[PDB]
Amino acid sequence: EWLKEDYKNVDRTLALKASDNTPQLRVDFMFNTIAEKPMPLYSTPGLRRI
Amino acid sequence: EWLKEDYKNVDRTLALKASDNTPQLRVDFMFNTIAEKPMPLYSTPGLRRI
Repeated sequence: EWLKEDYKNVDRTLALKASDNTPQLRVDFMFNTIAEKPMPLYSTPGLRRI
Repeated sequence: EWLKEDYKNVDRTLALKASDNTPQLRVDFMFNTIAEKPMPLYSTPGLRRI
């Protein structure tokens, strides 16, 4: 329990506290992936083999 | 009947006769063929055309 990080030490430096249920952080994440996958370029109905 | 080959002339030279139902010959045949055939390389189920 002692070894875990503590959000209350940062919390006394904030104008709006998390003890007041204001989240300490607001983050925007943008992911860009290039995936080379074992799929056809477009998946169009109809089969090559019967 | 006379013109046919006769196994009995060879047979008197053999330690175990064919008249005793010992075959005169025991042969091992090994065949290696390269066949170029009008078949697909592997025959895998499913058809190209419907």
